[PDB]
Amino acid sequence: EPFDNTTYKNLQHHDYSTYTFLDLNLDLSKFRMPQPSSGRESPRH
Amino acid sequence: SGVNNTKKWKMEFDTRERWENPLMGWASTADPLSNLVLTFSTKEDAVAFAEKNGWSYDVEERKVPKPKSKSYGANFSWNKRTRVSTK
Repeated sequence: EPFDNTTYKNLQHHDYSTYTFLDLNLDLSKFRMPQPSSGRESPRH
Repeated sequence: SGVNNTKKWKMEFDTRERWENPLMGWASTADPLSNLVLTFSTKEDAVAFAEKNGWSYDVEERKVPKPKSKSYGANFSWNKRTRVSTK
């Protein structure tokens, strides 16, 4: 806990992998909110 | 897309026979009024000229482009089909 300014604490990214970013977005899905709807399945509908 | 050749009325005459010259195959005609095209500022002026010269005429009215609604924003509509998929 004593103030140490001599270490690089952002060392987690040395372990990240190819699918990391999308896996975390999958885990974040439950926390979202109902998206808004235009009223049509697509502009081509 | 230019529109400067649509500003004035014209008078033309009916097309008649053109045939191939036996010697060289050129286009031969016996119609003296083949290339006769007259220019007028108004339909009334043209009709008057035809009448005094004793020609039968058919008048076709001017087709003007209709005014339109142009919106660059509609290309990015939120709920409409005007949304473009490519710029």
